[PDB]
Amino acid sequence: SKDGDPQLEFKVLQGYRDLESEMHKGRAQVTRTGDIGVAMDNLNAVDSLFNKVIGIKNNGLFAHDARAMVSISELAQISVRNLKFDDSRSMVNLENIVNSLKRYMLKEHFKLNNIAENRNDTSMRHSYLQQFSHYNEFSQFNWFRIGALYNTISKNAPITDHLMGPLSICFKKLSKKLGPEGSINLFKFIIDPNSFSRSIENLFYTSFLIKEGKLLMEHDEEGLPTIKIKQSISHTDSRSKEIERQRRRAAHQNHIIFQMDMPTWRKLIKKYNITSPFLD
Amino acid sequence: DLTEDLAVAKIVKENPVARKMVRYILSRGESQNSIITRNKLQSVIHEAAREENIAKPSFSKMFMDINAILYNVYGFELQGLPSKNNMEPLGHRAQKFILLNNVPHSKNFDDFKILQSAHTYEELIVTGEYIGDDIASGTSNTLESKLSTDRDLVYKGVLSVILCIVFFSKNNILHQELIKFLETFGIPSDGSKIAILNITIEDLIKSLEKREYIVRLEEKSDTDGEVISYRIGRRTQAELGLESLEKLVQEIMGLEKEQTKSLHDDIIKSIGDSYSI
Amino acid sequence: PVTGDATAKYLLQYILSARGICHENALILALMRLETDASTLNTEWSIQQWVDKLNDYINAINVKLNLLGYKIIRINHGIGRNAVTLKAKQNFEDYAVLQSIVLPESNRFFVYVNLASTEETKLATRFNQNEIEFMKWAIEQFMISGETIVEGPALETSIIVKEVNRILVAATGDSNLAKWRKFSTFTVGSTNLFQFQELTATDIEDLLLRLCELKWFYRTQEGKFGIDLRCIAELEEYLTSMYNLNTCQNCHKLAIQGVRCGNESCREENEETGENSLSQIWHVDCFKHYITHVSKNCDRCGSSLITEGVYVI
Amino acid sequence: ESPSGYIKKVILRNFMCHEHFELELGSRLNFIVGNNGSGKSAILTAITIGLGAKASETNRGSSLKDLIREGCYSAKIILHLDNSKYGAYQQGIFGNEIIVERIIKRDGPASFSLRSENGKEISNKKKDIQTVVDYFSVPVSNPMCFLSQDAARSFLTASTSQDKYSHFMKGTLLQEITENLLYASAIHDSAQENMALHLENLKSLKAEYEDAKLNQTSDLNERKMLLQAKSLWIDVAHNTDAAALKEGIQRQIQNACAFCSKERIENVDLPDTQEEIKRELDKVSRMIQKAEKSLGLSQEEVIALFEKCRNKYKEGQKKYMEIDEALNRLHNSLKARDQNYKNAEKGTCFDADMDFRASLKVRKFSGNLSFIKDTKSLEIYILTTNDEKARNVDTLSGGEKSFSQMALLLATWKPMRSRIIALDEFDVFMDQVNRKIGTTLIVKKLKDIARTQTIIITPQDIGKIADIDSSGVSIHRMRDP
Amino acid sequence: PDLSSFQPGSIIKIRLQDFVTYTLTEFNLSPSLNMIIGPNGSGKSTFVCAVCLGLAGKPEYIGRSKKVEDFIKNGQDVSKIEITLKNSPNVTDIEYIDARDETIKITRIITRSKRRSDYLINDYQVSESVVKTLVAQLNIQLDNLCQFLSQERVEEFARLKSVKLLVETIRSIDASLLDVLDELRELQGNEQSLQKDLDFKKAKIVHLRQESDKLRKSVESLRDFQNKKGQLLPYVKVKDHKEKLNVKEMRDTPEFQSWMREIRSYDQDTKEKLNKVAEKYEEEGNFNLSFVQDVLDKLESEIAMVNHDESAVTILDQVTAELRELEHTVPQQSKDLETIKAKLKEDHAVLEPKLDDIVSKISARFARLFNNVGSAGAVRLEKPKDYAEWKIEIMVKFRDNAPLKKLDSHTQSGGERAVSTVLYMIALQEFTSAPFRVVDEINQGMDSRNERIVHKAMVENACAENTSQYFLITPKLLTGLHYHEKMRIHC
Repeated sequence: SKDGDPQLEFKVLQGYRDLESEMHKGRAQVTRTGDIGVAMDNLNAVDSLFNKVIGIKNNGLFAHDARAMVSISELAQISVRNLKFDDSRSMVNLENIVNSLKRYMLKEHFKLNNIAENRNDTSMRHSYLQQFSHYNEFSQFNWFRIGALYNTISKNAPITDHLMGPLSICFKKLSKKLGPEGSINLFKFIIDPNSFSRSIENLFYTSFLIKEGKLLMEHDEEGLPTIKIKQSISHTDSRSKEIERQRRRAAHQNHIIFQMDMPTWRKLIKKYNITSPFLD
Repeated sequence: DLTEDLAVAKIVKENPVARKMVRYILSRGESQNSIITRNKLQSVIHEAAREENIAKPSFSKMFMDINAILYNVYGFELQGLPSKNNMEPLGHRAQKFILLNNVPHSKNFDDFKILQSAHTYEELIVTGEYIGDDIASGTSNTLESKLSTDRDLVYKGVLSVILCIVFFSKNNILHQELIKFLETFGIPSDGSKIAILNITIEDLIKSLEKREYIVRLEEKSDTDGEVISYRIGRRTQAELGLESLEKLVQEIMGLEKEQTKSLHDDIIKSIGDSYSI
Repeated sequence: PVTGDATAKYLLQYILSARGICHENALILALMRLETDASTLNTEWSIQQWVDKLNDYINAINVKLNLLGYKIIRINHGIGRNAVTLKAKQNFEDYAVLQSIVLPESNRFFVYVNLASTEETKLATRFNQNEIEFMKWAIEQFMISGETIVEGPALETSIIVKEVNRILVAATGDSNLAKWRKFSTFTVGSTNLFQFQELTATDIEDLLLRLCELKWFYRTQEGKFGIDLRCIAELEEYLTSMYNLNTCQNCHKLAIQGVRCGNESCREENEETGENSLSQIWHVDCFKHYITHVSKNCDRCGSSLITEGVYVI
Repeated sequence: ESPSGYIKKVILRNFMCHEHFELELGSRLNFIVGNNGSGKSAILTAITIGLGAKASETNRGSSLKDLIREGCYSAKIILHLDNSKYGAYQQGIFGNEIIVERIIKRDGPASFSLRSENGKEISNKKKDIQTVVDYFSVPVSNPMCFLSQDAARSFLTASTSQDKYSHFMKGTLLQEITENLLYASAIHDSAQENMALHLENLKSLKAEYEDAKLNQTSDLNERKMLLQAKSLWIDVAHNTDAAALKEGIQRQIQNACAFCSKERIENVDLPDTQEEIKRELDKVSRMIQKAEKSLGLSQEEVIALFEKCRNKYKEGQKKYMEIDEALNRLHNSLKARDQNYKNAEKGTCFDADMDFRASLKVRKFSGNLSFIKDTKSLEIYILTTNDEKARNVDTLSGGEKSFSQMALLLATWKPMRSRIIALDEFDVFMDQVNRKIGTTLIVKKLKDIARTQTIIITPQDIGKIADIDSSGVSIHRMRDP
Repeated sequence: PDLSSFQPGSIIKIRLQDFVTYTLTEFNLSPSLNMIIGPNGSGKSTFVCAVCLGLAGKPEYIGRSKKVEDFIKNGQDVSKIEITLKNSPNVTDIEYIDARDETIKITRIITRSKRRSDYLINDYQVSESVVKTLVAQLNIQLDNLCQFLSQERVEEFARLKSVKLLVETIRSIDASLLDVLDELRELQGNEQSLQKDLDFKKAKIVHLRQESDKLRKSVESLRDFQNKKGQLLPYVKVKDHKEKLNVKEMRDTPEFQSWMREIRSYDQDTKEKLNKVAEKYEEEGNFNLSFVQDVLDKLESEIAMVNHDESAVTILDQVTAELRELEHTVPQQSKDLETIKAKLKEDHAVLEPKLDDIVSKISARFARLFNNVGSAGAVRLEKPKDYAEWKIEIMVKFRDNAPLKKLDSHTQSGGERAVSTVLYMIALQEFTSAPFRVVDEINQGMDSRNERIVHKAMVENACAENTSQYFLITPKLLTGLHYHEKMRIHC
């Protein structure tokens, strides 16, 4: 758009990226030099860019710029104390302990974040205490080093563990008897005379058991429920059989619509001749 | 050198129950790296002695012989604790004891092992990672190394930082002060267990009290109500002297050795009251 | 006194502080550093002499300690010779007293064990009685499942098989048929261990993590779990006293690592177990010794070396 | 009219979804038809990494192993952007097509291979790709331009006002900017409190400074010395009264004038009586016993401490004024931030309302949005064909509710006028009849806009139901394992 | 038939004349398990919704058809429903009748004109409120995610935050513990407020010390005012004439007499019987004008002669008065603090064991079913200080080369999440008060063998009677499964 020309937003974004890049280093300068002048100039650097794009509502640069404000604020807060409160004495004091035990630097900066801590920045030594307020987290320091220092010179006490000593002192059986080398339909076990709330056990259960996929029987000449049995892999593991189980989708599918409470049950009983429940 | 070793081989031969007692105390004291009490010792040892067709021995001679035996075999000694209420390094007279070695400490050797552990640090947990099923190295300890736990050195480091922060608190720190310190070290107060510890800071400090590394203080007031302070433990008193913590801060300083002058007395002043020597 | 036996003190505390586990060359360099506090070093000394005097010092402390009912025991390292040094950097930093960082022979180990199963001193080290029984069950599960009865051409090639094939071709080059269909492995069923009956899942997983980091077991780079050098050197005859496995010409060295070929046939059937658990078993280094030395043919009344070449993972 | 910078072509080799794949796409709308056997799609999964964004932001998988085919060294990626239209960066040398090659390395870094029509390389670092993408207004650190099916379906199936409000605020960046501003306020009041602590520090330094602006002793010491000089000067006055009397008359001048010579005494006139001077001498002699004893040390060291303390206070209060102006800058910047955020809030809500209303009028419905700050909820009423007045969305039908959620999604994306996005595997929750009637808004809006482009991967056969002749529909197919 | 095996609220019979797409309907049921796995083609997809309107469930919540009125197919308007329920008095809390009926006879139908469905109890009309109660007392809630399952419901479950899942589960088991939770959350917010109050108390104490310093300032101001009153100036000025008499060459001096007339009444009642007491010790002590001249403002200059700031003293006094009133308040607010903390301790202590062992029992069943399956998984509880974000997590592992990890959409595929969710649901089947459970369509994208373990766990556990009813729906089927005498099948 002509108003809020995208060139302005692009240039200010470049400027703020440069500001973030220079802050990433100037954190060290502020912590080392003992003053905060760099961040004080960064204030003007932020303000110029902020004012140069007022009156526009492209908002993607605000979150990152808030980082500059937080960084400058925290650096100022910690630097107010660190400018020598006793202008001549470099004490061995409370903050000395906490900052010193956290100074170890050999890996977690030298070889972790692609950075190097400069060596050159008794009274003057007070200015090297401020390089250890960035952690903001637990796992980024060498706790292994401090732990190892103990038990070596301090504890001077035995440490190990002793030997292991204390350790040293229904239709499934019907199908089985039917056999895979034959073909008997489902109607032989649903024709208990007028057990109208028991016949539907098998029709709705054994309708198209042909789906198993050992062999692909042609389209049924009748289409009504049917059942047949074959022997297949009997492996116990579940994961290893997924490929074989999914293989059996190869069977073709043809769908006729007939699904009702069958046209009369008399034509069913008179092709498999039983009248008592052989099932359980 | 063979003569003193044969002396142990002799005295142990006439005193099989001495072998029993020394083995038992070593194994038990190192089992949970904790203190051992007089009553339990005098009960179990006496039961074992009565079992081993011998009556109650003279504990002065037995104590001297145990000190000689374990100092020659392992260099350890069953040091006692000064009495809580009398605020001495008495002999076979105290009520609680703890094992401690008497090995001389060279200022060059242990540096290598501590550096090796601090280097095992770099690759095992790159960018905050952690070892286990994630890390392809099935034997993360590489079939052998000097870390020796990969699980308790963190606990030891937390213990050491707690001890030193108590030290500069002039042996007097409040419950909220240590909470604030731990928060500004990296330990969260929300209660979430530290991943490598599987334990919370309050649990850790109460366990240290159980191990007696630190001593709790109880006080009740109208204006503040319940509030707790902590004091260095007698175990630490017999375990840390001026020279030991001086060498601790000597490793801490990192800078030239020549500036060791004027540091001893400053370190002493930094804590003040720790014991009567 | 504080000079002669002091080195023994230092090495003993150093090994134990590592949970009684140390590589022979690691102990060599550790005592080399210890020597700095001694009178003086001697660089020109023979390489083999340093290890010989190391073994002599270990024997001296062993004779000192045996009447006290403790010992330091040697073991033939479970991984084939030179493969051990390639595990990691020789010295992680090259700070050292002597720049001559070369240790040729590295297939011998040291372990701290006393021979006592009455152990009437100790109840438990760091874990409660139920946990003691749990780790006993874990050891039993790992060992009982070490043998296998059905396998396919898995040809897992991470650590050992390719190096042993390299050694075979070094002796003489065929390198074709040794890839068999049958394997053996004591690092079996890490999932199966999690299926315990009376301890919930989270705490058993945490206890397993503790055991692994405690250096009480080892894990395959693939991930499977099994017993390690730390315990096999310790458990010793106790594992054999109930399921008596065998060893080769060597002394008391359980052959969990070695050649595991031999066909389905067997030998003098002192026990129903086959799988070369009763005879015909040689360690990884012993196998290298064999085909490069006399006695070319297998001693099971005659067998071919070409059909041989099946290993235990 | 259409600006430049529209995705043109992509080729996938050794990539997780397809080991060998190619695709060519248009500038307005792109329907990519193919089912994927995972939670991550085919080309969008590739496109996010292709545009230079690390997998950490999208969080489909935080890994460097399983995003690549097992064993192979590279998931090679080549992606093409068109640069023929106007509005691009230096089409003359960078070419009319922008080509970026990339590999997802198992054990390697981002091997920069950003190229062009020429096939050469001019830059091989991170900042240049950032600059070129920023020029085309491509969002850099917001996954909203990379709409994943999970967030889209979670927002589209919601039926609560507060959840919808939270989703909308999380949509572009609103939640992030607002919480950053509130964290700016938090650092501000933290600065205020620890500067109250610094104020106590400076109060102690001021109490020291008021004694060094011991301070009152300096003037008193000068006062007493002058008294002795003038008192002795007065003592010689009566000697003017001149058989021998010339003994010890003028001797008083020389010895007494050591502290203050006579030439200055006559320049300061005082009375000429003695007894009052004697009483003054006693007063000062007993006043020193208080002034130099209540708090006092060696006079020269006292003056040294005076100088040191006053200089220390001067520098400390200079730094205190520095933190004063630091707080002033932070506070005025925060107030300008409040102004800009109020403007942005009103403008974004107003634009979202226009986009929602326009989408509804495309559907031929009508409605308006309303954000209420008190409960952080988004109440929306929708006008049906024959309602004659908008009613709460909760009273609409399921399909109409889904359409309204989709319209809210598109109105949440619109505010940022970028040029390219990619979408994948939108949830099948959109029923087939709805997917063909009400989901026509996707085609309508994404083909109507020539200033922006979108990529869509459909989980079903969009082309089978689609009417390709609906003024700008083009579709492509892929494998189907 | 059985008074105990058939659970209270369990569905006994259904007779839906001309209701479904499959318009004729009359089913058979059994206590333990009744699966309705149908065929393909002319299959089962439209039957999933047959159980919604019986509870008065809204089809808009499941969306199988666009609206409820679409249920009434063309040609069927009279489709009377007949449903009966059983109630053992274990959990009875009956509505409209006592817990005496052997089997309640319920009939219903939804007419096209009415959004609500017509209902009859023993042929007596009721409205939606009665069926909502029936949902309430029998704890059978279709809308509850903790009781009814579906593929989309499983997907919704797999993404809910830990706190929401914890709250929903605890509501499913017991709501009085949720009353405990929200009351203690109110007390935790109160804890924050009173910690801020204690901070205010500390601020008031430091201001008390500041006011004590200002009180010392007030004392010294009173002192220098007294010095200003120690006045003597009008007395000594009159002493001039004493040595004058040892009369016109020394005239100027009696001017005091011209002004005595008002002075002798000026200071009366102030030092009327001390003006001459000044002489009473002047005769016995040689005081002089020089002494009062010393006592002049010079003496008070030691404390900087501070601008007669008595108004500062008075405002100090009023501030100290209000601060003393605040110190009169701090005892009762304090005792409120300790009372609130004591009730926090008590409620925490009484609530910990029950939630802890409930989560432990469900995790134990989790471990048992994972033992049965073969994989590894766990359920874990997290207990930070703040009760507001107490969390429960699901841990599962499938690959033997990856650690036991938190259930999430990033580290695993949809099938693993579905399996974990369904097994975690069946883990709750032994404790949730609902009489029956249902799940369907979970096979859409997740293989079938994992369902065999669930089926056999349901069955073989149902072998020990008193288990809950269960219905399962599966798109497909395969042979080699587990079978049992309880393998009941219907249509």
